[PDB]
Amino acid sequence: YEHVTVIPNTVGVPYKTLVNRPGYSPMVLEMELLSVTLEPTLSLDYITCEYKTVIPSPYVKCCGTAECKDKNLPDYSCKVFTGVYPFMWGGAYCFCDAENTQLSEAHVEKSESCKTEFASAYRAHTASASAKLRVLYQGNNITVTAYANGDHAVTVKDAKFIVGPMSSAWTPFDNKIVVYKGDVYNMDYPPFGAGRPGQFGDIQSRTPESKDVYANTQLVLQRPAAGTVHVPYSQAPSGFKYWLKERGASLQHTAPFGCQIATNPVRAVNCAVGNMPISIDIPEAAFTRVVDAPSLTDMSCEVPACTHSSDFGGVAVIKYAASKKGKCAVHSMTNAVTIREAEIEVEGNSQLQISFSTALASAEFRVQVCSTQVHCAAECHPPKDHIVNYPASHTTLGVQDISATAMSWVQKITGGVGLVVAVAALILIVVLCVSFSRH
Amino acid sequence: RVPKARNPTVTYGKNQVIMLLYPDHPTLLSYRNMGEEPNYQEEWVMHKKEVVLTVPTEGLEVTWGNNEPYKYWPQLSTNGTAHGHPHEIILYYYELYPTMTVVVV
Ligand SMILES: *[C@H]1O[C@H](CO[C@H]2O[C@@H](C)[C@@H](O)[C@@H](O)[C@@H]2O)[C@@H](O[C@@H]2O[C@H](CO)[C@@H](O[C@H]3O[C@H](CO)[C@@H](O)[C@H](O)[C@@H]3O)[C@H](O)[C@H]2NC(C)=O)[C@H](O)[C@H]1NC(C)=O
Ligand SMILES: CC(C)CCC[C@@H](C)[C@H]1CC[C@H]2[C@@H]3CC=C4C[C@@H](O)CC[C@]4(C)[C@H]3CC[C@]12C
Repeated sequence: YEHVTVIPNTVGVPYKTLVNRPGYSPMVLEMELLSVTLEPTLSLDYITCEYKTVIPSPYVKCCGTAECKDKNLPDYSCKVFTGVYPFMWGGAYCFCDAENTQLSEAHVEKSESCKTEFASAYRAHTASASAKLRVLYQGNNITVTAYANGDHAVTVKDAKFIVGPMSSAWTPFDNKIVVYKGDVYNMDYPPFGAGRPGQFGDIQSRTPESKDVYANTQLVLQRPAAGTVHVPYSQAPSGFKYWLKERGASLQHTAPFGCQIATNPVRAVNCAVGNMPISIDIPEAAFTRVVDAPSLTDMSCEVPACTHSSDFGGVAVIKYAASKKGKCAVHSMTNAVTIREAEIEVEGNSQLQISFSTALASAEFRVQVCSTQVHCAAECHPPKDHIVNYPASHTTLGVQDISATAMSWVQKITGGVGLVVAVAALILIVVLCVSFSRH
Repeated sequence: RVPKARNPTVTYGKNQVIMLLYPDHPTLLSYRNMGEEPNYQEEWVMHKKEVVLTVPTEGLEVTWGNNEPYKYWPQLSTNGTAHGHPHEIILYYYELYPTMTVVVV
């Protein structure tokens, strides 16, 4: 038997579905999503980390002129200053003050710390959505794991479970993301080789181990203080350090739909978006013929109390006369009222007790047991508390149709006005008829 | 090793959560809606403070310092009541669904 249903992607919420196979006893299955994971495919663009500035000892040449050659280092500069007359602790650097020049050079290299402290810039594509599903089958708890793409079906206890495709392609991750550790951010990082000083990406490499390094630190060599050999320079501070201090909130705290964010690998967890189609192949062994199933008569329902607390605050008791001892399946005939129990046991002449949850101020519903439906209704009271730490077990009350009972005031007023119109209409019609006939 | 802020004193009102924070040192307080529009907000607290948060239908998630997050949802509570007199009924529905109530009436 092929059974196809659709449930909301909300995690931690059970759903009840009815299996209808004519000639057999109705069966009720319970399904709950325990975890939903959206794992995006990533492609690394580049690594951003801290840089170090390397300054070799300056070459001081007096009574002559110093010179240098261009280098192919990631960010290199060389300059010669004239009129320099440096001193050492023991006196003047050299004999003559004539034609004195100082040769200064500097370059940028990636820090050794980039091995462990870095941010990775990734491009994101699509996600291989998958989920962990709990199913209550013939009273047994079966847990299955599968991809939410309508494929890679898994069979457990001879039941074949197919999940997806997802009703939504929503993801908290945009096309460009940056990962530092456990924190993922949505950021429009610059193109490789197009980094700017004082900003994220000022120093870049394709991989942590790569010798191919791009840098733009705007390093400028400056003239040394007179009497000294120090090499002054103007350089922008690392954009990595600035970014770390100005990161702001990560997606773990800012993402919509209550998404949980985790790394290694990067993934979105338990996003409350859309719904998930589920298809189950049910073995014939799970179906009992109506001739073999028990049958119930003389059924009636009463409600000791009802509170719409959003946590099964309603209770109902159903009296029954059973033809024989056995089990039956219980299902609500309305979407306004959810019944906690999937199945009950019946024996002889007795009563069963079930709990229910509804948004209704006035509960009016039918309960289906083994093909012997009973109408049940009662007034429900509001909760005393305002706030809870759990989601409602029931669904919404959103129709004008579900206004409470003792609404006859609406019918009486509407009927009263409608009657006035009907009478006035008759009076005019009669006069028009008389006027028409007269000439 | 990092510290964990003291559990706040919490009381409840209609669609409202009120917390009293008792930090020893500056901590970060932040929260988001669990619906489509998270409306993320955050602040630093350097002293005892009373914080009042509004809870949306979709539910509110609140995280303080290094503590595990708290989640809150509203219940359909009223000061009015269903059944009874017509004016008690209008108040009941107004308090739960004020937008619709004004439109239907
Ligand atoms: C399996 O079927 C049901 C449901 O499966 C549940 O198993 C428990 C252990 C959890 O893993 C839960 O996530 C899962 O949905 C089993 O009935 C469950 O027994 C629970 C025992 O802990 C119980 O949950 C709560 O109920 C008690 C009493 O009211 C309450 O004090 C606690 O809140 C408690 O956690 C509940 O009866 C029911 N699960 C829920 C959450 O409704 C059943 O035991 C298993 N049947 C078998 C053996 O196949
Ligand atoms: C004396 C007479 C006028 C009492 C009438 C009470 C009516 C006007 C009130 C009481 C309960 C109210 C309803 C409560 C629930 C909903 C669902 C919501 O999604 C839309 C508004 C709607 C449909 C409300 C409409 C107005 C309502 C029906």
